[PDB]
Amino acid sequence: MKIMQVEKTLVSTNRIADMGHKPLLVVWEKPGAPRQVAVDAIGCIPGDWVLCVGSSAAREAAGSKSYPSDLTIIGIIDQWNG
Amino acid sequence: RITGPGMLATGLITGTPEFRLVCAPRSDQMDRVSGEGKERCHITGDDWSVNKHITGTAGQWASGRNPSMRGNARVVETSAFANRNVPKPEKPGSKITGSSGNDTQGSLITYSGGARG
Amino acid sequence: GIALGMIETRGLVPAIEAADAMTKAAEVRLVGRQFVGGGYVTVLVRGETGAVNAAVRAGADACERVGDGLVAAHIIARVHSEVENILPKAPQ
Amino acid sequence: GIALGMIETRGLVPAIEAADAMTKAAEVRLVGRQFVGGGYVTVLVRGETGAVNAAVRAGADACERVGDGLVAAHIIARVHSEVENILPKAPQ
Amino acid sequence: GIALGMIETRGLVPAIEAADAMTKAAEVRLVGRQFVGGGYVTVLVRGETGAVNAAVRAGADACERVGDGLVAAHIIARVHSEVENILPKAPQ
Amino acid sequence: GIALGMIETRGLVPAIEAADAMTKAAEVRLVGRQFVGGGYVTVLVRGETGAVNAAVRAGADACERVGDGLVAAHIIARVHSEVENILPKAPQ
Amino acid sequence: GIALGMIETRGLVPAIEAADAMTKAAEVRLVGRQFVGGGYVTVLVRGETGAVNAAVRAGADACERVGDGLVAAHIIARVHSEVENILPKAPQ
Amino acid sequence: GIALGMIETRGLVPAIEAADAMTKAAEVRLVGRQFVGGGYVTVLVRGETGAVNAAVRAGADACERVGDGLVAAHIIARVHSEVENILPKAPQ
Amino acid sequence: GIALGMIETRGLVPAIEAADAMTKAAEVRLVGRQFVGGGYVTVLVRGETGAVNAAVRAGADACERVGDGLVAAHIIARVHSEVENILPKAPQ
Amino acid sequence: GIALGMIETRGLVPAIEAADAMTKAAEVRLVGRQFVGGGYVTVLVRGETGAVNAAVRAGADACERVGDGLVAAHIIARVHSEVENILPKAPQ
Repeated sequence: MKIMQVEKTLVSTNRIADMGHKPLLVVWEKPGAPRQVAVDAIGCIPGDWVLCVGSSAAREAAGSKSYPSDLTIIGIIDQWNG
Repeated sequence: RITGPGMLATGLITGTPEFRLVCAPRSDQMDRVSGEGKERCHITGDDWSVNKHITGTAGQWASGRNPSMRGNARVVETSAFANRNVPKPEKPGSKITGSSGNDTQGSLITYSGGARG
Repeated sequence: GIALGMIETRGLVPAIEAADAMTKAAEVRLVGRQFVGGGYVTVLVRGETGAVNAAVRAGADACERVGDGLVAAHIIARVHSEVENILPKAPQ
Repeated sequence: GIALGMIETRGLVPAIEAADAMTKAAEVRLVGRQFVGGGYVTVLVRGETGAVNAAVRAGADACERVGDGLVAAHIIARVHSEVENILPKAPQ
Repeated sequence: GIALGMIETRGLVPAIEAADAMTKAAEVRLVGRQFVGGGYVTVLVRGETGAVNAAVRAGADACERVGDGLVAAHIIARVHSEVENILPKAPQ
Repeated sequence: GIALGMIETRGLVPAIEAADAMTKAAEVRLVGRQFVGGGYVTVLVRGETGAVNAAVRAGADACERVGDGLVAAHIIARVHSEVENILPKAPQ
Repeated sequence: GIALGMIETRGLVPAIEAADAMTKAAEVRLVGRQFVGGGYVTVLVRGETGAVNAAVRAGADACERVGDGLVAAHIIARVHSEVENILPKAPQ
Repeated sequence: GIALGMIETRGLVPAIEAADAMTKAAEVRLVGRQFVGGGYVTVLVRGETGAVNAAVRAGADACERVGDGLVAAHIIARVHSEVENILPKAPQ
Repeated sequence: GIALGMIETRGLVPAIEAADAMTKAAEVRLVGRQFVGGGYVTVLVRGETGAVNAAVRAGADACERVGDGLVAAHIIARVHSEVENILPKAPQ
Repeated sequence: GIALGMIETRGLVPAIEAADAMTKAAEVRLVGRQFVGGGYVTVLVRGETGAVNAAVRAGADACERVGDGLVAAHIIARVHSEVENILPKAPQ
């Protein structure tokens, strides 16, 4: 798992039906770092330090063993200073 | 004997000295006029609908005016939709080996001479 | 005329229909429409006894099949002056 | 009038009918008509004890077949002094 | 246009939908939205008879699968001047 | 006495009856009556714990057969100070 | 953004959950929370169509199992100008 | 903190009790009590995540057998800034 | 009021209950308690006629199952001035 | 304390037993022992509600098999203020 900060929301209107109704966030390890997209399974707001799961673990965390996520937020870190 | 408002709502009024789905399912109904001319939804009040007593604009009043005859012409549609189930010959198979993008499960692709692509 | 006519309905539509039908039927004045809670709406008319009789019956017939329907159609020929305090005068 | 009478109905029309019957029946002052929530209406009358007794009997009989009907007819001969604070003084 | 078209819903979402559909379906002026109590919401439109006829059919069709749905679809072609007092003029 | 005793009823009449009963049964002060929505009404008393206990038990027996009756009788012996801000201080 | 998204719920907690999930999911502005009557709560968002689509889809899934649940989840991409008058501009 | 804990109950008594179990259990501030319509009451707390968590678990166990009981028990760790505008800030 | 309500019991406990119950029930004043011999005990209440009917009905129902219970529940709506001399005036 | 506990016995010995039990059990003051007539003896306790409840339970269980035994065990949490005039303040 990685620790990332939510930067913004991401919207893709044409995305594949398998993503369901899941929200998508732009996350980066740090301001200015490379941007990744994570499924938001929790409900996170911009500026939050969140914990991100990758691989197969991401799929189940995002609702199913067959979900199309390789990156899912799985928790907000109560206190983190980055 | 006496008609007027006194004959209404009998059995509903109290205080008198004597006392003292809207829309019809889509599967079941198909509308004669679609759009704003639909009738599937019950509209109460002063709507434009016509009851039993009413005669005159459509029906025999439109259909009886001009004489017509219907033939029994020979009708067989020739179209892409009609040809959807046209007999087709046996689909070609591919016997090639070697890496060639040889998918057998997708849509049918053909090559020159009818070959499977 | 001091006779009170009253229609109660489940929903506003039957109430508006009732009010329209009543005032069209007879010489009555519309004095209020009240939202009671739970979806009850009451429409109230004033006028002379017969006019209110004709009106309330007209409203009842009119709104019975409308929406969720009629709850009450009631007449009081003369209300006690105490009850004037809980009756609307004009509809605002 | 120390006494208190209350009638509760489903809808306003039975409440009006109850109020009228209560006040015609006996020397009781209507002090409130309350929209409780959910369709409940309460009418409250004050008066001398026997007057309240008679007024709540009448009310109950008057409103019972009107609309959605009667929920409660109740008499409290002398309410505790604390209760007086939650009691309406004049209908609003 | 002085005809009234009215839609009553269980919930606000079906009401907003009825409203949008009605206003898009015909030349009708939306004059009100009313919270009636208990979850009922009524949308009221005005316009000419044909327009209203068309608008209410559109609202009904559109809102019926939305939320808790449709209670009533109704038209009053000619509205009595008295009822106008209980009819919202412009929605607020 | 700082304990809180509460009774909730379906309708105002059981609530008034409960309040009368509670103040009469024990050394409790009435601090509120709240219309909660949907027909629920709540009566709140304050006092020493045992008094509140005697009172709520009496309010419950008294209201259970009045109208639509009782929903809840509850006691809270020490109210956290945060809860005091949502509690009515004296009855309106 | 001029598209509209609306979520209706049975109870207020599912409404907040839906509102939070919408606002988190995309760039929509929450412009209103309406207490409809009867326990219906509606939440309205406004923004660009895609954002709105995403926001509603997310809120619907988020509040469906919260409390008493979801009633409706609706999107109106282009809103008739008449319907703007009945739509809240800022949350109260 | 900015976590939000919410309990929604059928009736006010379970709500006060939930508010009370919640604020005793953990360091949370009660920012609100809300009458939703239809009998639903919501109590709202705020605090750090752990605290809100502990409060919502305590409040939910406490109100479940009180009155008409519990409808929902929900937590949101980090409330979106748009949702803050539909949230009560002081109970009042 | 000058009406006399009287209750007679077998033993003091039912009499005290009778007295409490009568005074709580209606606007009556307790004027006396008399020990009679043999265990008979009499409570007396004065007040307006209706208030005394209400008070004695309550008193009777209250002491009947208490201890040895009720012997007599009687009302006199006007007392002759001669009987006033053998009547206790102020209790104790 | 405002609450009143009373035990009534057939004879003095059960009364003394009840008294001793009541005062041992809880903090209550013995305010009166009364010879009623006919052999009824009444003991009276004052204190806080719970203290009275426990004392009367203890008193009643204790004296039931002593002598001719028990007649009544009765509790009034708050007597009407008039009933105070007929209650003893200290035993004679």
